[PDB]
Amino acid sequence: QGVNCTEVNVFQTRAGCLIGAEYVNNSYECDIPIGAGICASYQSIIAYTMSLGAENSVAYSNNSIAIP
Amino acid sequence: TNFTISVTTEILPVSMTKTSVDCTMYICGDSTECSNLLLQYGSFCTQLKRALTGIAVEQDKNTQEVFAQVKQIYKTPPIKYFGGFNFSQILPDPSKPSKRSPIEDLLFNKVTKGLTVLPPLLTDEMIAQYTSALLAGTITSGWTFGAGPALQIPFPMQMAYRFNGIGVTQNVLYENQKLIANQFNSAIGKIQDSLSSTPSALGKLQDVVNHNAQALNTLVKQLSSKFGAISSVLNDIFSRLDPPEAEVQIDRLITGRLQSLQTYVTQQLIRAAEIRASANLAATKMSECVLGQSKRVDFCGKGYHLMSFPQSAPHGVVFLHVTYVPAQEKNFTTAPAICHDGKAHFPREGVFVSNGTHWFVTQRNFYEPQIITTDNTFVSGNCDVVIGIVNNTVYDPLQPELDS
Amino acid sequence: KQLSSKFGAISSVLNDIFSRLDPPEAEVQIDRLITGRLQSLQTYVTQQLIRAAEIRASANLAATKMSECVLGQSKRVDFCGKGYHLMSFPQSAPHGVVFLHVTYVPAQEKNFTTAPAICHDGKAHFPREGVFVSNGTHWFVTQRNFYEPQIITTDNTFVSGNCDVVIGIVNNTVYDPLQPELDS
Amino acid sequence: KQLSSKFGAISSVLNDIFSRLDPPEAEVQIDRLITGRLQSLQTYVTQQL
Ligand SMILES: *[C@@H]1O[C@H](CO)[C@@H](O[C@@H]2O[C@H](CO)[C@@H](O)[C@H](O)[C@H]2NC(C)=O)[C@H](O)[C@H]1NC(C)=O
Ligand SMILES: *[C@@H]1O[C@H](CO)[C@@H](O[C@@H]2O[C@H](CO)[C@@H](O)[C@H](O)[C@H]2NC(C)=O)[C@H](O)[C@H]1NC(C)=O
Ligand SMILES: *[C@@H]1O[C@H](CO)[C@@H](O[C@@H]2O[C@H](CO)[C@@H](O)[C@H](O)[C@H]2NC(C)=O)[C@H](O)[C@H]1NC(C)=O
Ligand SMILES: *[C@@H]1O[C@H](CO)[C@@H](O[C@@H]2O[C@H](CO)[C@@H](O)[C@H](O)[C@H]2NC(C)=O)[C@H](O)[C@H]1NC(C)=O
Ligand SMILES: *[C@@H]1O[C@H](CO)[C@@H](O[C@@H]2O[C@H](CO)[C@@H](O)[C@H](O)[C@H]2NC(C)=O)[C@H](O)[C@H]1NC(C)=O
Ligand SMILES: *[C@@H]1O[C@H](CO)[C@@H](O[C@@H]2O[C@H](CO)[C@@H](O)[C@H](O)[C@H]2NC(C)=O)[C@H](O)[C@H]1NC(C)=O
Ligand SMILES: *[C@@H]1O[C@H](CO)[C@@H](O)[C@H](O)[C@H]1NC(C)=O
Ligand SMILES: *[C@@H]1O[C@H](CO)[C@@H](O)[C@H](O)[C@H]1NC(C)=O
Ligand SMILES: *[C@@H]1O[C@H](CO)[C@@H](O)[C@H](O)[C@H]1NC(C)=O
Ligand SMILES: *[C@@H]1O[C@H](CO)[C@@H](O)[C@H](O)[C@H]1NC(C)=O
Repeated sequence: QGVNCTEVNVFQTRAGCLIGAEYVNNSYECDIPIGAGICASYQSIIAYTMSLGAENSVAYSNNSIAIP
Repeated sequence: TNFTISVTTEILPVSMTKTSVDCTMYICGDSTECSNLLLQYGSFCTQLKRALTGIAVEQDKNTQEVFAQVKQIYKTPPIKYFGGFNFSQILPDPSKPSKRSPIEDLLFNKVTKGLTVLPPLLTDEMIAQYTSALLAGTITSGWTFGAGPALQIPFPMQMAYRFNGIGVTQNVLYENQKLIANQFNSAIGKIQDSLSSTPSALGKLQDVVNHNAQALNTLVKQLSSKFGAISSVLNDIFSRLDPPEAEVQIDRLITGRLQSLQTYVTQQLIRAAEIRASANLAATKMSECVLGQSKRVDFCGKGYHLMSFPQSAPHGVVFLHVTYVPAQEKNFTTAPAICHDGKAHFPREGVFVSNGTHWFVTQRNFYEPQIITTDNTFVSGNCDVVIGIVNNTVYDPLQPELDS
Repeated sequence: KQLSSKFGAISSVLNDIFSRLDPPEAEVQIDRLITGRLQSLQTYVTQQLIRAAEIRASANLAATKMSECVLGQSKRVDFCGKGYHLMSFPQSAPHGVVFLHVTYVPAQEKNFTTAPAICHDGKAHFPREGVFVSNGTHWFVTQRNFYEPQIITTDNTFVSGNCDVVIGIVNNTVYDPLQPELDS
Repeated sequence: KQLSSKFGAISSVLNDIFSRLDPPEAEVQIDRLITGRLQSLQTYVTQQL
């Protein structure tokens, strides 16, 4: 953390550089925090961005109510 | 007889910048023999590392409890029309690179060596996205998404339900909907101008930042302090003083530095406990004032709370507590009961109101006189037991149906 | 483990130090050892004070929670559980407590056409406590939590003014329950 | 009690030490007693905060 691994599969983030992790464009949920929105999890090691949650944006209607 | 738009701002810090400094380089620097000497002194450095990791994880927990309260991410609709209200000041600006609201950008602009710092796990962009999602949830879906799945609700229905929560009917809302929207927009513009013209509005975050800066500067000065020794530099002592000698000098130096850093750690964890209590209060404010309508007195701001519009802030959170404050009162005649046909009549949901000639019924918060009938009143007891009862007739709507 | 450290002394054992070293400096070594143990104890008791304060704050919060939504029902939303809380049956725990909160969650939502009120006979019939819904050709009044359709009548709807100032109103008949008794 | 304590020094009053002891090791005794008074007072202010 705090430096770049070039002056020591390595991915460099704002917090620091992680050695041994492969960056994946898909975003999952991590259990171990790292920093700066970067998350890593076992299965070698996948590195991604922490998922904010499920995406659900219903269109606003001024004449329709979703009464259960 | 008239309604006045009211809104008050509140400031609540959430978390500070976590720090983690290795004890060996902090006290003894690069001296290997000093590290060997402190190896057998104790496990104090392990205690400091455990304490700082605990502070970091509890700050992260406080931040995710304050902000990440929803399992669903909501996006604003492309049509920015909800019956005439204005949402440009609260919605994020796509043109801005920070993807924040103009008020959020304004408050971000207002808020301004041997040590290492750690960036937060969640930056301001994700906090802004969380705030935008929860604003979209409380605008488009109301409080339905707070207690389950998101359910669509009209915005005028939302103001009607919020007004009925405090005891205001929807007829006055329908009569002056445009007036309500104009008053809300004027109040929003006025408080935006006030926040732009107040450099000390966000003084709590500035005070926290200044306290942290003063603490780190004081600890740096204490590191530079000699603590009653020959010099404050260990390397000069090693290159000048006898290697068998100066052991007591370096021991007193490292124990003075240890006392200074333990005072710093104690005051830092006590400040962390203070900010944990503040974050708990902010979490309660999010859970009660933000997600739903709270009937608690003097909890969601001054006056009768209607809705709150929280937004992302650096090292804290802001409160757009839009409330209701009545005004333009007038003197009216009061009677506890009406004596009609030898029986006492009481209002079911209002209070008897008169101008001196005719008796009517109105709510306790607004002046809406209505004809006293049988459906909106209930009859019990007699007239002689009660005190202050006056005489008036009660209109019966059933009679003209069979009068003809 | 703090008792098994030298604290700058030659050894962690005090009887050997007293027997070997001269008491003029053995007393200084003993004083250094006991004052180092004194700072160890003061750090431990300050940590104990912090932990006790945190435990007391958590206990006060739990006491407020059980006063609100255990003895009775709390009208606050999401105070002690996600969703609409109904009842709770807390259980005991060693040096702690667990709150078993039971909540209410709606399900099976359905779209319904709605209107702010009903414009009938030149007047607006606002609902007293419900909301008007439509299934495509007929209008019904329901609550804000459950789908309970009902015919719009005069008892459950109140009229305050006409039906021209309002926006988005629709036209529908209002059935007066008093009429059929004298209709015959 | 803390300010009346000797804290392992010779006397609790600096005047007697200054007027009796030689300038060597008198500053050592003074430093020891005042730093005992310090650690007592930082502990004290921690309980009051
Ligand atoms: C309550 O007070 C406000 C403030 O004076 C009134 O709003 C004014 O309304 C008049 C005409 O209705 C306008 O010409 C003014 O420009 C309005 N002023 C503002 C600041 O909005 C409002 O009408 C009053 N309410 C009632 C029921 O009379
Ligand atoms: C909502 O309020 C904003 C802020 O006043 C309005 O934006 C203004 O629009 C006018 C033209 O209609 C411009 O002359 C101003 O320069 C705009 N101000 C700012 C700060 O951008 C906006 O029109 C209002 N309505 C909607 C639907 O957004
Ligand atoms: C008290 O208020 C009532 C309700 O408005 C007044 O009654 C009406 O007053 C207007 C003009 O003031 C008349 O045109 C109506 O015919 C009145 N209606 C009835 C049923 O009487 C009443 O005049 C007011 N009294 C005073 C002293 O101001
Ligand atoms: C309100 O009306 C009642 C009757 O409708 C009044 O009661 C009468 O009071 C007078 C003198 O006080 C008696 O002589 C009558 O016998 C009473 N009538 C009945 C039916 O009991 C009552 O006084 C009126 N209230 C006021 C304040 O004048
Ligand atoms: C809306 O609900 C009403 C009330 O149930 C429906 O009216 C009845 O519909 C059933 C079958 O759907 C018929 O058997 C009845 O004869 C209808 N009642 C009357 C008085 O004719 C109505 O059909 C529903 N509309 C839609 C589009 O679902
Ligand atoms: C509900 O009924 C009213 C009453 O007929 C309708 O109002 C009429 O609207 C037409 C269209 O402009 C006018 O020519 C009439 O003069 C209006 N009548 C009155 C008494 O004002 C209204 O349009 C109807 N609304 C709907 C949605 O059907
Ligand atoms: C990454 O390495 C480059 C050198 O190629 C350096 O310029 C840059 O500052 C490093 N990144 C960080 C965050 O230090
Ligand atoms: C009612 O009348 C009294 C007597 O003059 C006056 O002091 C008071 O301000 C009036 N209140 C209102 C609301 O007009
Ligand atoms: C209501 O209709 C809208 C638009 O078709 C749709 O997005 C939404 O899922 C519907 N809701 C229900 C409960 O059917
Ligand atoms: C709902 O909103 C749309 C566009 O914002 C508008 O055209 C429509 O008239 C609104 N519905 C009512 C009942 O006013």
